[PDB]
Amino acid sequence: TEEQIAEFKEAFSLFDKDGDGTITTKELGTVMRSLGQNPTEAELQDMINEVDADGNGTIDFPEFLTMMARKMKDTDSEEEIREAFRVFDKDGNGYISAAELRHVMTNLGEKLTDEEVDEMIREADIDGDGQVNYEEFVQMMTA
Amino acid sequence: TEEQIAEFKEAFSLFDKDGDGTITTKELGTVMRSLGQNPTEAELQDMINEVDADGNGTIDFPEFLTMMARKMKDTDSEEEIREAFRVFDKDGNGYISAAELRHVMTNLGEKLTDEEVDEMIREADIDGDGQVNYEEFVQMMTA
Amino acid sequence: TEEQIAEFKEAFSLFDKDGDGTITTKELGTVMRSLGQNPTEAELQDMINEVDADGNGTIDFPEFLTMMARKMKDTDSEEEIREAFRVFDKDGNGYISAAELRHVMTNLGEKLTDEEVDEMIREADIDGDGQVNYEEFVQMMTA
Amino acid sequence: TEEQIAEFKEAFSLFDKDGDGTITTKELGTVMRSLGQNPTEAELQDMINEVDADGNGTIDFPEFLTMMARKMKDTDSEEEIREAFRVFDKDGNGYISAAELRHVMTNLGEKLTDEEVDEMIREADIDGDGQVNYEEFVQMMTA
Amino acid sequence: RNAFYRKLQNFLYNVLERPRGWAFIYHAYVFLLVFSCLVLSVFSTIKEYEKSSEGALYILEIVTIVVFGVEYFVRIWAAGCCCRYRGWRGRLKFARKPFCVIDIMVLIASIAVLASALRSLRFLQILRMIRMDRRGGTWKLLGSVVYAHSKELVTAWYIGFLCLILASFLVYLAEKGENDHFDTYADALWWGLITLTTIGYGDKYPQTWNGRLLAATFTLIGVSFFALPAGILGSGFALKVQEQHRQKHFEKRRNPAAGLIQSAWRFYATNLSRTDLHSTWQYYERTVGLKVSIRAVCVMRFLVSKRKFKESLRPYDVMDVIEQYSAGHLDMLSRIKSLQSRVDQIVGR
Amino acid sequence: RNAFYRKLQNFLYNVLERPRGWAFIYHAYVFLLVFSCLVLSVFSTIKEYEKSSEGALYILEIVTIVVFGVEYFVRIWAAGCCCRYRGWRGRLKFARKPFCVIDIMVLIASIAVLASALRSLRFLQILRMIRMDRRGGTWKLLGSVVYAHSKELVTAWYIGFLCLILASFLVYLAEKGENDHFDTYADALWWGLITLTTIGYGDKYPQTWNGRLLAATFTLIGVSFFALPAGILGSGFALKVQEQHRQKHFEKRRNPAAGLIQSAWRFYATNLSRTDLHSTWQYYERTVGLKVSIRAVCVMRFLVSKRKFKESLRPYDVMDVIEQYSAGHLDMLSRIKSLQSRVDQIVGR
Amino acid sequence: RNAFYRKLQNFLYNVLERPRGWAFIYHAYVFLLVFSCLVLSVFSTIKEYEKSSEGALYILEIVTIVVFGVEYFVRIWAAGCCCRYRGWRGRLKFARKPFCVIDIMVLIASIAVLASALRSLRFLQILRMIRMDRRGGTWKLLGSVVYAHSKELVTAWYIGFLCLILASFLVYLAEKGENDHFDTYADALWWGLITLTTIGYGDKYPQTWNGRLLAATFTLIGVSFFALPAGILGSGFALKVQEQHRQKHFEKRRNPAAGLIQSAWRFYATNLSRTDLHSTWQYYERTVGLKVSIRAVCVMRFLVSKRKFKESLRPYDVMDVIEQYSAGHLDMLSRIKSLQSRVDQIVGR
Amino acid sequence: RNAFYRKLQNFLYNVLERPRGWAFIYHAYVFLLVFSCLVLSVFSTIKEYEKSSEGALYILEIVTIVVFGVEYFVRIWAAGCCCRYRGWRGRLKFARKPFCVIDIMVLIASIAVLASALRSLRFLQILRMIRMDRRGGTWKLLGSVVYAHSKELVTAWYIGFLCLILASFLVYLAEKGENDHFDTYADALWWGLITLTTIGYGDKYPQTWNGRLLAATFTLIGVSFFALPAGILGSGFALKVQEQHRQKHFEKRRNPAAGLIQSAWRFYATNLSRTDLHSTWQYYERTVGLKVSIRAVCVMRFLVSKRKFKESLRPYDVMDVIEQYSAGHLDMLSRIKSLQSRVDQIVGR
Ligand SMILES: O=C(Nc1ccc(Cl)nc1)c1ccc(F)cc1
Ligand SMILES: O=C(Nc1ccc(Cl)nc1)c1ccc(F)cc1
Ligand SMILES: O=C(Nc1ccc(Cl)nc1)c1ccc(F)cc1
Ligand SMILES: O=C(Nc1ccc(Cl)nc1)c1ccc(F)cc1
Repeated sequence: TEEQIAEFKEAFSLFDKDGDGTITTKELGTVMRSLGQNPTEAELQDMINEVDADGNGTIDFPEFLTMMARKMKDTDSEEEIREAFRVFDKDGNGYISAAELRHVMTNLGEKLTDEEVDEMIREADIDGDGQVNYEEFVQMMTA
Repeated sequence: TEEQIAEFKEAFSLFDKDGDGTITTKELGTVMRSLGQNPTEAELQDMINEVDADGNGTIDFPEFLTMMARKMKDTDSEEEIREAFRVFDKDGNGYISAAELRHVMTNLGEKLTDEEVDEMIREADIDGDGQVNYEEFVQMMTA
Repeated sequence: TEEQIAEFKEAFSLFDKDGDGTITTKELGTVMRSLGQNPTEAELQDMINEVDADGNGTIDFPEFLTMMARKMKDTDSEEEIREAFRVFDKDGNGYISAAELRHVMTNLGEKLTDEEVDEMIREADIDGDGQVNYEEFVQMMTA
Repeated sequence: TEEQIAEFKEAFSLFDKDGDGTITTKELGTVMRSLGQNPTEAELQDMINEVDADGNGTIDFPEFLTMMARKMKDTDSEEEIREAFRVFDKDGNGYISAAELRHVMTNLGEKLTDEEVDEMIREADIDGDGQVNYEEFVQMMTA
Repeated sequence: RNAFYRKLQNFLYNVLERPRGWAFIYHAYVFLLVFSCLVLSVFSTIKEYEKSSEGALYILEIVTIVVFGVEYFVRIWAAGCCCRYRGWRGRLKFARKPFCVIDIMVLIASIAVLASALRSLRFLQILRMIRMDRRGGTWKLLGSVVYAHSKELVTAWYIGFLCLILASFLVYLAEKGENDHFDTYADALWWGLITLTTIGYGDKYPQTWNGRLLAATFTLIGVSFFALPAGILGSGFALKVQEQHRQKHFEKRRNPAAGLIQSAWRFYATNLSRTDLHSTWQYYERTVGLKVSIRAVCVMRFLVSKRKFKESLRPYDVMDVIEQYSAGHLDMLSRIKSLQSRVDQIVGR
Repeated sequence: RNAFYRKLQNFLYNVLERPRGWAFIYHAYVFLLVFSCLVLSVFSTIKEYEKSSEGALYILEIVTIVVFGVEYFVRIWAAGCCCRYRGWRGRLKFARKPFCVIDIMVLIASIAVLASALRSLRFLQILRMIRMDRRGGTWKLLGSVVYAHSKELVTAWYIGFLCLILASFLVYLAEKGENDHFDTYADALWWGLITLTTIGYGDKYPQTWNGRLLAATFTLIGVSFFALPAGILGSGFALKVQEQHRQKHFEKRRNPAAGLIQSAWRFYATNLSRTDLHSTWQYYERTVGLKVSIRAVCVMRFLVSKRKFKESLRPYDVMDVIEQYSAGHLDMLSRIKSLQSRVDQIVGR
Repeated sequence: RNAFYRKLQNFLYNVLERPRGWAFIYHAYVFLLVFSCLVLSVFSTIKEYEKSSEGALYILEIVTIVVFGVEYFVRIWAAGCCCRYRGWRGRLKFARKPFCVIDIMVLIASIAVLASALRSLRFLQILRMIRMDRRGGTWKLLGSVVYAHSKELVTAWYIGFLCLILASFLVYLAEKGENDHFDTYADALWWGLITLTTIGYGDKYPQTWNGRLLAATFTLIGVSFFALPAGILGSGFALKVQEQHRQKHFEKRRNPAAGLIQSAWRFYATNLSRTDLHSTWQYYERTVGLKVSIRAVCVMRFLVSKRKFKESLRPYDVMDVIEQYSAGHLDMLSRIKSLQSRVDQIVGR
Repeated sequence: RNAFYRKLQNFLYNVLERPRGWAFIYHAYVFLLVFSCLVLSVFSTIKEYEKSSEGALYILEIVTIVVFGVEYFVRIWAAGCCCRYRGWRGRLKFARKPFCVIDIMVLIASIAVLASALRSLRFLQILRMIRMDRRGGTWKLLGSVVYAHSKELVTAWYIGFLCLILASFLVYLAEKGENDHFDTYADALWWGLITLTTIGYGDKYPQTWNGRLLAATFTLIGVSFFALPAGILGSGFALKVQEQHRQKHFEKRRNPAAGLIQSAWRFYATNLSRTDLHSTWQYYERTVGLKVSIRAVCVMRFLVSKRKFKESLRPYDVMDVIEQYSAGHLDMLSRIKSLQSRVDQIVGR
């Protein structure tokens, strides 16, 4: 919509530090540092490659809007998401203890906090037993 | 018996430094350091896992009594013990020189002293020839 | 020709720092350093082995003239050159973007400058589309 | 002979620094250091194992005399020696350039000098062409 | 109830779908029934056991189609257990699955026989036999290994095939006149073919001293050549299974999986579909168009997480070996260069 | 005497049990006797050598059962050579070994024949033949490799089997009318089966130009398919033997074995069953409920030694490879980070 | 036009030359035509289908030779698409290619048949069949693996062959008198040969109890021995394909390729054939007989680049493994020795 | 002359001994002659070509024994070309070589025939055929791989063998009465044996519907089982050749070889047999019972060089891999601990 495009344009200028119609990796570094995170040149470059389709090295507003307008159902992440959960589903049943899901999710790599993972358990562990029916959740979200 | 349980309770409080009904890894570190040994967090944690059956991370008195009340015959260590001796039985006959058994036992990893290994030779090398009939010994002990 | 041999003799004395009728590795090191490059003993020794046929360790004028009088067509480098271009021809068609050819050629190992690679594109990218018809170029040169 | 045994006894006391009827590794270290070489504990221990047959850790005079009274023909080193020369006989013919034999022998590991390797060429390169007929030499010596 | 009703539908769905060990055995028993029906038809072909035939085969066939439609309806009604199919339209598109499509078609034709025919009957039993593997992963596996070995396979067949022709030609000249067996060149074609194939009917064979002489030579060649592709494909399977077990040993993708899902849920929280969710909303506001900032930041980050996960999904045994191999060496290089730089910074002090 | 009596009992026990090279040859000779008896029974089947038969077979069979019970009593009486069986009750439970159980049962039945019968006789000789492998490790090994290769094996059989059916069907149509051989579909079933199996009885075979045409094609397919599983299992064995030799190359568990036994004897000394033992008691009192302190400390430590040993019991070739691989790299990482930290601590000076 | 004319000539040249997937299929269809012509000749051999034969085979053969010369002229005229052949003389030397030479020879002979003959005809069809593989890489591949396995192959054949002879000898003694089958020693030669080859004609076979007895033993030996070389070559192919894929995994030669080409173009610029080119001339004059200095410097450097590239062209999997393996270890050694030297330089401060 | 005379003797000695490529071809031609003589004897067996036989075989045989003794005398007289044999006594002990011994024995017996006989003649030709491999390395190689695969091999044969027996038993019951083929149990023994061996004479085979039914099952089992050992040994060879080529890739023993030879020549110089040699004598006197000091020092050092060389003679691919693997990791450990110690020594400053 025009509202979404104009609002993405305002956020783009926020991210578009140099204002060249694209987002450069150095914009990305300084913006993430402003948010507190220290993104490496490889990370910001990977972000560009994710967003950049023309392959210019700087994220123009078209690529940003294309990325933003997509949804989890608009991601084709169903097989991917259930693959991940099955990797973290050691027994293969379709459930893993939400405790362990917190223990790895909130405690692996770009880990999250206890509150975010708790809401993850609420939205994921559909019956709320700790054993998240991860394929049901990935279906409800990725679809 | 009530005597064994009460005596294990007294020793448990000795080990139960914090007195939470379980033995925490830090209790284990400080107790072993008191005995002179410096147990790492992984070692004390492994000790808990050996003793801890409920999986709390701290050795309660139930797990301690379950571990203590077991005997070598209550260990099912026969195949394990004879496997070890066969690894240290290069020729496979069922005998190894008690000298070499001292040389590795008292001189490998958590090694022991000459006196302990000498008593090991006495109780192990049944005929007292230096060649410990290790399966006879593992049978007499592990049974 | 006598002109080429006498001119190669003058350049040989230029390279023949010690004047022993051969070029020693230390001559090579100091000469390359004079040109700005720092050639290792292994590199200068490899240069000798390339030029040195008798295997003395020092490049006499005969070996230098034999090397110099050879041409790319006098190199048998056709299969070699097209092998290289095919390695740098990922799709196998017989063309690679002259941009990428600059990106690797002028930016790999003993890399060159933008102007040299631009003339490379001019002489190589026969139709001048960026996609150098590398086998046509290697044929026109290596032949 | 009695002369050889008494002379080996005098040299043994020279090597037998502690005079325990055997040569200890520390005797070996200090003796080799006296000759200029710095033998490690592993090297001197290997020397004992070579000489020591009873396995005491110190070279008694019996083991020393047994080692000394042996000759190259008393070594069974024919297959071993020709194996070595064939390893250093790249072409397998039975000859290698005495230059290269100097280059590796006098320049590999416990290398020797040019004069020793020159006498090696004289005794080895039977026809004196530089190409040592190494199996003829190993036969003349190892036999 | 209705909730547990749906959960049973979905569970039973993957029950009918890939089962782990238990329902796999169940479908096995299914195969037992169908295969037995086949064999009974086999005996049906002979008239000497006809009267002892129709009852079992007839009624059992009926039972078979019964359970066929049974599992079919379970499949179809449990089609909403996935995400796409639901209500009536999506699951309809599920019916658009050509497997399901032709399955139902043959299903009703099987119904049609309820009222030359037996020949089609046999063919039907074949087709239902093909039904055994639903996903047909067998075929994919085979074609995989075959195309992997295309060149050497073809060179094997081609070469030995030539050996066939030359052998037959020479033998034809050697025994065509002498032996009736070998009268036309096509004769020796047939003979040499079955010869090098180690079949050995024996209805024809050389009797000329000259023939047998040349034959034995060509035997020692041809038989080996034709047995080649068997052993080739065999060892190929054994290897590929080993390496598949090896990558089963090495996945390592837990890290990209976590970061993938993390950025994913970051999007889901930032996803304005649920603003009542605030744990990640509060996280983004506390970790600092601020809404689109948090959202778009997660979109870009989570997108790179998508690619980093997918790329990380396939780290291979010697692949990881050499990458960390070069890595560790080059790492050590950077480490030692930093060591030289650090000490030499101290050198100027 | 009595002590040496017992030691001989135990030694001879494992003599009858797994021998290294010597008694293995002895039991081999045992197998020689039994197998020969089989073959003699084989000739016993014919009446043209009957009179030259009964004496040898009869008396030899008697001898066989003699040595049977001989080794049996040696087994049973040497059952106390282990730990469990002893006196009369434990060794009785040893008799509860179903191998020993049915062995004795068949033993007495063999006695029963001392006084249709010959048919059971043959069957008996079979069963005694099964007796050859006591532990039956053969079967475990095979089933191991098979289940390891379950998928590809099944896909092989299934696919080629389908090829069988289709081939037979087409040939049936091609030559059923023309050739008597192929009259019923079951006929071609039998024929095509033995065809693709490279057996080639030859009693039936095509004679229609059309049949032979299509056949040769299907031959080139089917024969390869059926030979697949042979080569597959073969190479599987060869590999697995190589890797088994590799782990024979790599055990490394001496360290956990030592610490295991060390903590073990620590328990045994701390074990109040023997307080006269003081070397480890003096050790514990000198290395400082003090009794239960030393004991329980050893129990906890020795228990972790149990698990550390058992876990360490199975370090595998590429397993150890990658673990120390990642380890060495990450180690270097910690080492270099410590190097940076150390130099940079010096930087502030 | 003329330029695009030439470019089409060159492109179509490698079209006729190695195509990637598309023209490969085209030449496949070519093979389809030729092979079919073969088979039709096969049916031509019989008189019972003669009248239904000549038209198709005759006209189709004509068509075949048509497309033969077609592709031939495309080949020859596209011979200048390389570097050597050009104008009329170089491409003439291209005609000196013995493949092209004998191709044209047989070509005209095929023309000769336009006006015993059929026997030569069949032979012709064989030869044209050999034409299938132009480069014949098949043969090179096979001979590669064979010579790689020369020793074990020969020991296999030789040993089992001896088994053949001994078997035949003993059987000859056993059944020569009793059975007509086996009358001369050459008889049993033939029989045992086809026996151990798993062919099993069955025209002759033992009937002496004594013969069959000894046979089965020798069977269990011989059959295995003769099947050896099949499985050997098979697994050999499977391995070598795996390792070839592995080196396909590892090339690494991009660096020497770049430096090679770089020094190459350095020569080309320094190459006085083109002095109007100045980018590398200006480079050499700005990077400082100055002309021969820049030229000869490039010649020496580019020559070492030639050897460094060629040597780098073949880095192998375990080759690179152990070289960097020793390298990294020895590197670490130099690194740590530098670390000791650096710290100990600081020790004297 | 005499010197060159001896050198020719020694060179020709290893000529007759292992030749590289050239004389290998020569002995090949030798084999050609002997083998041909065999085949001619083969035709000698038949009377229909007798008159066309004796001349060639007779004279050629004569020629054969001629070259036999020729190479024999070359062998014997070139026996001093080694070290042991010399003059008359040592080379006599060379004649004590049982190969040489029985060679000469059969040699003279071949002479004996110069003046039932033909049967021994054939046997002679066999034996001379065995002469082909002098060192017999073939047999060693085979037995190597076999004993390497003892267990799985035996389990293969044993298991399938049992399958044989059970199959034959059931078939015997099924068709013994119905079919004459199968009358005695030994009959079905023979049949099932050749059945599962894929030979398929076809003289006997089931005709009972019940028999064929059970058969096909047992076929699918037995045929695979018996083909097992073929493929097993095949892939075994292919592997072992690969690994042998791998160790051909990795020797590394040049260092211990050099130090070995160095200490060796140190002994030889110190060896008082040659005191006129002074380069190493001067070396020992200049590198400082001084004579026995230099000698005994070299003896001890050179002896450790002997063991270090021999031990270093067998560094294996994964052996060296893991040793330097653990080594490099533990090395890094010592290196980093030294790094910590060095920096922390600086910390107290
Ligand atoms: O299962 C059936 N057909 C089929 C075929 C192939 C595949 Cl792959 N799947 C399914 C089927 C069910 C009911 C019926 F009456 C007739 C046939
Ligand atoms: O050995 C015997 N049966 C048996 C069978 C299978 C296995 Cl695995 N072990 C033993 C046996 C001994 C004496 C006798 F009279 C009859 C039979
Ligand atoms: O292709 C032909 N011969 C050939 C044979 C082998 C190879 Cl390898 N290449 C080519 C051919 C073309 C035209 C014609 F009339 C007759 C024969
Ligand atoms: O070569 C001969 N026998 C032989 C056999 C086996 C081996 Cl392994 N080596 C040699 C031989 C030479 C002359 C002769 F008259 C008869 C026989």
